[PDB]
Amino acid sequence: DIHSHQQALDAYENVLEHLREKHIRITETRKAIISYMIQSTEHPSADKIYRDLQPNFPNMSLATVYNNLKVLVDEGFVSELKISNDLTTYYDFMGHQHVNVVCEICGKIADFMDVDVMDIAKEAHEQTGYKVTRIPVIAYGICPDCQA
Amino acid sequence: DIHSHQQALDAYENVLEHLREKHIRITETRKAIISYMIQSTEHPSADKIYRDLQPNFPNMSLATVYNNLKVLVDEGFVSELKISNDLTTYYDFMGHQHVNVVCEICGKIADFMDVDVMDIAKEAHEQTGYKVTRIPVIAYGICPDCQ
Ligand code: NI
Ligand code: NI
Ligand SMILES: [Zn+2]
Ligand SMILES: [Zn+2]
Repeated sequence: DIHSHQQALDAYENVLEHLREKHIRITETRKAIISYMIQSTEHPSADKIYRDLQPNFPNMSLATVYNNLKVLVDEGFVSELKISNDLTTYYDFMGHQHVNVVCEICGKIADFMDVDVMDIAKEAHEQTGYKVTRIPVIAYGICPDCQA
Repeated sequence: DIHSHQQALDAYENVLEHLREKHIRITETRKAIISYMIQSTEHPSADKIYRDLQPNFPNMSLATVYNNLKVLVDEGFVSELKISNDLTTYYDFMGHQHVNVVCEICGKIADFMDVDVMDIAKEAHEQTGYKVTRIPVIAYGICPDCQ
């Protein structure tokens, strides 16, 4: 659903804002899972997430990973999927972000909600083998007032 | 479909590269039509393109617009569409582009084929009303050799 935070926000800061708005608890474990999911090449299984994060989180169980994933799914920031003939569920961080457009004439700035930059990081990794670290984006255009 | 021209190219630059590789002529009018199609915010008819471009092209007829659109359709950069209760053809630009990824450690550059930046432009227009002119995109990451 289309909305604004009156500023650009990356996927990570976006989720945290949305959760705070909904008065949802945000632990360090939850932040770590969110950050891992965002930065992830693949669509990791819960076990993958767990195995990669456990060493830095002593009180973490697999149950903790699944429980957090359920909340992120229910709040619409990750999606669950299965592939054919495979019993494991795979998780995909698909949370949106907010990016700026600048008027090339009057320099006025507006923001918009984006879900496509994620698919670019994936297309890049698939074709090139790079582990994608960041894809910083800003759009340029002509604001409605300058179109008139 | 996935391929490289060994350089980043935007949607416009990409179409010209593709046409060149097939030794297809590229006139000023063909360039103007490619650009128009890329920057259109609604699916234009041939007459819309014609009426908008003709003042800069005394050479141009409606035929020239249709002929150029046909070439662009045949080369995979535009598609035709029909709507209910209208006999007129409308056109959609569907060409991809090529963007770089830069390795943060060693600086090696590779490129990949992209179709999503155009969707970003569309979302920006729909939500904000701005006419999008450009979205410079460069990806950064860790190249296979460095990892
Ligand atoms: Ni948001
Ligand atoms: Ni190409
Ligand atoms: Zn302006
Ligand atoms: Zn490298």
